[PDB]
Amino acid sequence: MLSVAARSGPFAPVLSATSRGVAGALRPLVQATVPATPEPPVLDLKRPFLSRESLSGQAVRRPLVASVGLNVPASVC
Amino acid sequence: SHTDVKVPDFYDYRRLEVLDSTKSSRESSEAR
Amino acid sequence: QDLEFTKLPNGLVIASLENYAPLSRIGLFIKAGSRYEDSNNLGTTHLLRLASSLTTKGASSFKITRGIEAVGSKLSVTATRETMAYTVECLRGDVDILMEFLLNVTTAPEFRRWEVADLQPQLKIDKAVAFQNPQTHVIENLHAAAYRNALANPLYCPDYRIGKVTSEELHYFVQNHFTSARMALIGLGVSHPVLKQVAEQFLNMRGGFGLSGVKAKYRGGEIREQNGDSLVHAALVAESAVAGSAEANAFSVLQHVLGAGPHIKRGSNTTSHLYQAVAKATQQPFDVSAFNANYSDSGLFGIYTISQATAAGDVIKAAYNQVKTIAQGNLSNTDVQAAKNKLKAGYLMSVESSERFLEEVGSQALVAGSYVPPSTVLQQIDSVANADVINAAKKFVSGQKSMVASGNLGHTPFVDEL
Amino acid sequence: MTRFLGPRYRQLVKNWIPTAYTWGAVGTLGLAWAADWRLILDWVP
Amino acid sequence: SASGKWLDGIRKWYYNAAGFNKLGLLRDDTMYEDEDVKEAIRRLPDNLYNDRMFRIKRALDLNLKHQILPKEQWTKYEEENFYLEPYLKEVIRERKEREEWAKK
Amino acid sequence: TATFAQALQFVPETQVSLLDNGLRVASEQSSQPTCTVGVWIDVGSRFETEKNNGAGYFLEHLAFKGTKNRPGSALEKEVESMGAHLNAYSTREHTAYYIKALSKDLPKVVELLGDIVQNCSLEDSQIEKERDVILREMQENDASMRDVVFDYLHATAFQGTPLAQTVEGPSENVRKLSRADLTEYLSTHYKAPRMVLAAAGGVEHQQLLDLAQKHLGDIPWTYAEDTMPALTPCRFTGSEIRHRDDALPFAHVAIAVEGPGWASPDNVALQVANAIIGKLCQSFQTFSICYADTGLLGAHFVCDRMKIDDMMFVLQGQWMRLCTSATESEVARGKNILRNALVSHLDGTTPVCEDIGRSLLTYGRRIPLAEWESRIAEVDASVVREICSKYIYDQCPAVAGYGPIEQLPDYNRIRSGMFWLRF
Ligand SMILES: CCCCCCCCCCCCCCCCCC(=O)OC[C@H](COP(=O)([O-])OCC(O)COP(=O)([O-])OC[C@@H](COC(=O)CCCCCCCCCCCCCCCCC)OC(=O)CCCCCCCCCCCCCCCCC)OC(=O)CCCCCCCCCCCCCCCCC
Ligand SMILES: CCCCCCCCCCCCCCCCCC(=O)OC[C@H](COP(=O)([O-])OCC[N+](C)(C)C)OC(=O)CCCCCCCCCCCCCCCCC
Repeated sequence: MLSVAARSGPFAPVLSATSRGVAGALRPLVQATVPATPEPPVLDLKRPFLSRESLSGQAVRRPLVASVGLNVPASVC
Repeated sequence: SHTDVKVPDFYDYRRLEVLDSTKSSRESSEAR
Repeated sequence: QDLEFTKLPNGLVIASLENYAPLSRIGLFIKAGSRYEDSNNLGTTHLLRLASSLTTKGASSFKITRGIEAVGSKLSVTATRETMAYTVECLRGDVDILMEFLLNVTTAPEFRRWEVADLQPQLKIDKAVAFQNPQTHVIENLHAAAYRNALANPLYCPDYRIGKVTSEELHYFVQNHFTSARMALIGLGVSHPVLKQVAEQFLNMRGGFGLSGVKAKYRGGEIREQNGDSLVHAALVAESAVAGSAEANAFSVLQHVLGAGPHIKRGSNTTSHLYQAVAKATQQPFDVSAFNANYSDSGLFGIYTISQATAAGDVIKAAYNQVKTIAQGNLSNTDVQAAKNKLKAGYLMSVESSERFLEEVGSQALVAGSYVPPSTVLQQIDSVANADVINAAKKFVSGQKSMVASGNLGHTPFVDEL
Repeated sequence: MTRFLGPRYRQLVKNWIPTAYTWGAVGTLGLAWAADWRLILDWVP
Repeated sequence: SASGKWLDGIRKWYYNAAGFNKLGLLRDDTMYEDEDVKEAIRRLPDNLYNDRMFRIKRALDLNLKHQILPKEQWTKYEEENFYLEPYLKEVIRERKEREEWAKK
Repeated sequence: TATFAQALQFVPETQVSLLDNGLRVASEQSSQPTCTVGVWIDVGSRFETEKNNGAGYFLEHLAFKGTKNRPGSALEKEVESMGAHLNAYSTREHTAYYIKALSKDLPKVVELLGDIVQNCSLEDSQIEKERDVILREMQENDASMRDVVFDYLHATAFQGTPLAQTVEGPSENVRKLSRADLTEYLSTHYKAPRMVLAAAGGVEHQQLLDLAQKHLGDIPWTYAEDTMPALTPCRFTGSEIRHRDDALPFAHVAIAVEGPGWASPDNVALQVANAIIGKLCQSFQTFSICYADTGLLGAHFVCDRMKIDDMMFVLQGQWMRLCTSATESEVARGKNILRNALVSHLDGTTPVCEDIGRSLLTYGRRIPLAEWESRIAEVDASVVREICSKYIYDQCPAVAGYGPIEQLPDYNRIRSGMFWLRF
């Protein structure tokens, strides 16, 4: 009892991972069709902060407030 | 679930050439 | 007719067994896996197991694919956190060329930029089909909660890393971990002389040991994932014992006393203590069972539950209390004997088929100097006492817990209040 | 070309020969019937 | 033997007569993009791809303006780079292999 | 060293015997500490009428729930105290109960196995509990889409014939079936000459035969009054069933023609063809489903809703290709794939036991791997061309679709795809 399968019983198929390579002669069980997750909104890239003068004041000192307006951009404290 | 499935009967429309059953299936197909 | 272990000057282990079967099976086993990654190159091994048909210095991708198809054979790859295995199946007389393919896949891969970059988007898909069964992602979280560094690393690639695993990382990992002293070659349906002819091609490969890694450090973690699902999944464990230990046998017998899984189709599991305990705490559908893992330098034991969202707190508690009564020494000869019966029989059934038999032998070959026949295993099982089982239960009850839960957690308890 | 010399192409051509000569028969008889070509039609009983 | 120097002489003559060097272009820039050539271009690393694109745009602009580069900036025959040849040879090998499989 | 075919000669024989009541006992001995033993029964849904459609599934639910000699959970506790496993299943045409155990336990195993098939305690309380369970199990959409489309296919193909009906049956029936129906079903169908006792593993044949006479020899054999129900003969109809639901993510589709059945030789060649055929869509398969006198031969796939038409085109084109233009090189590959499948399946005692039982019901005899190899070796491209033409070319198919299936081609368009104008 030194393989995962001989030891773990019904938890072996979650304690082990496999990929059967180029297609074989028999047909496997649990074929698993794939409805993948939708893409999030696309955004502009982030700027770095590679100086103390640019990081100065970024650390948080107080909890946040959430805001929105009918003719103003939505904002966060 | 699905298991209650059943096609409704088509008796009125089917050909007599298969109702007069004294001939193997595929040979009938050929005649039709 | 019997197995024959042997070790070459390189340190490579080889073993074989000429069962007169029409289908020959050959496995190459390696000490590698996700535990040897670190935070800077996570996901490498996942792509590595998927890349097992890209081009090599010895044969084109087209050649590998079509040539394996043309004889009807298969080349699988299987991993764990600690080991990887490449396995080949073929009819009698097909060996030689397939062995060339095995050699080139493991000792001389090319990781051409464009083929790797075309292979990336399949990580997402593979992980998705894996994560359809809910058990997998819960167990993944359990390892993250349970350990600080090594056994914590995930089997499937992190999402932020998909599309950004590079060829250089693959080359580095293979060069530093696919080494001859980390390897064994096992053959069923094959005469030792023939397997020697095969192993002969491996004589000039990378020698010695590699990078040894770090020891796993325990965490008393807790991870909660909130979804809308009406069913909640939970796992609660502690640290138990190392692989191949007498204490691990004690823990196994304990698992089978509590209940390891069903035996009758549509049954009530009247023999199972956990199931019967829980059945009196809830009246809607549940599932419960006991959990064991063991590693090279650690192990986990605990309970696993599935219940309705509003019932979770009652279920998880009802299960836990059961274990406690064994720790206090409410345990019976009859239960213990029945558990050992379940365990011996389940073990012998697990190795009827050549596929699993090959796996088991290959696992032993990487860690021991000689093959242990099943009779010896059965005796070792026979040698566990009641006091060992009770001590194991006390270890679980006393030690620091780790917990994971997933679902609608409005009534799940927190690890601190169990 | 030089590509299409080999076993598969020989087998594949043999597969289609009969259909080829049947379409040939169709075309020949049709041409003759359409142009009242006496050279062929005088032999039809 | 001398024959090498002689053949290289005529080859240099033909190269200066062709005149794509007057536009600042390399030989591998001037290929027609058939299927294999497009696949070889797909395989290039980023730096080579970007250099190629700019060189080609620059030649097109000059041709628009019926002009050429200063002589000082012409591509010289003895220090040119056949950057695309290797990739193309691999593409062609792959296609040949597949063909050869298809006749069995 | 041997050849594949020569290794096929070392596989041991299957011994077969008869009791006086006509029950046949079959075994294959493989010198192991573990064994599988079961009873296979020549009964299934295609012998039920609309009045009791669903009886066998009901009986399967309360098979292991108690016998007179072992009331209630005593049977379950005795199975679990040996460390053994117990399983059952039910099909359009067969039924089976088997046990996995240690070879040491054969006398008890057979005993239990005989106690189960002769002495189930059909108690009213347990019947009502199973009724509630099955109704609950039918209420919610607890079926996979694959099962749905295959049930729809059988319904359209074999309409007006017993094979159209499902194993579970309608819900209207489970809320209305009685103990009288269950006991009549058993008395009429569970007769010795329809049963097989099969064993694989570390089992000796003569010991099994002694135990069979001791524990199974009192099963009756006299079919009475020809009480067996009269039923409709087989017919296959070219037809379609379409269930549209544009909210499901993906479209499922199945298309068959009629296959020849268990007995015919042609099956081998067909399998080769299948292996040759099996991108556009996520998932695809080919299949052959055999019965006594008929069968289904076809394919199943899942697609995005905008790619159903192309996929149908590709599939039917491959069919026409095989019928008209096959070649030797691909056929060889298919034969090798088929060899590998046959030898891969028979690994471990359970599949082997199962093969013994199914074989003795369908064929009357165990067919050894050597005979299968000899049958495979005879196929060639000419045989494939001939037989594919004999079953596929210019035939009317049965079609089933479930999902967003607006783009599934019209039936005339599908029928016209079964032949080529250039041939
Ligand atoms: C005018 C009044 C107008 C108003 C009227 C109002 C009312 C109208 C109402 C009705 C409206 C109807 C609308 C149209 C519906 C169309 C439906 C449709 O397309 O369905 C698609 C239908 C559905 O299948 P699918 O799902 O698409 O699957 C596709 C698969 O590939 C399926 O594969 P497959 O193998 O099953 O089928 C493929 C194959 C199936 O067909 C065949 O294999 C053969 C079919 C029978 C034989 C026809 C042979 C014709 C050969 C050319 C003429 C020479 C004849 C001999 C005499 C030689 C003289 C030298 O067909 C083809 O590949 C297409 C071409 C076939 C002919 C080959 C020749 C091509 C060149 C044509 C021009 C030649 C000019 C020079 C001639 C020589 C010099 C004079 O599939 C088709 O592909 C159908 C093909 C239809 C072909 C029609 C050909 C007509 C033209 C003939 C020649 C005319 C010129 C003659 C000149 C004089 C010399 C004789
Ligand atoms: C250049 C001038 C001279 C040209 C002479 C032409 C010679 C050849 C003539 C051939 C005529 C017959 C061809 C039939 C082909 C059928 C193919 C097909 O798909 O059939 C099944 C199809 C579909 O049938 P189906 O769908 O019911 O089932 C078919 C399925 N199988 C094949 C398995 C049975 O039938 C048709 O709808 C075909 C209609 C064909 C209409 C042709 C009209 C005649 C036009 C030519 C004659 C006039 C020439 C005038 C010349 C004058 C010169 C001065």
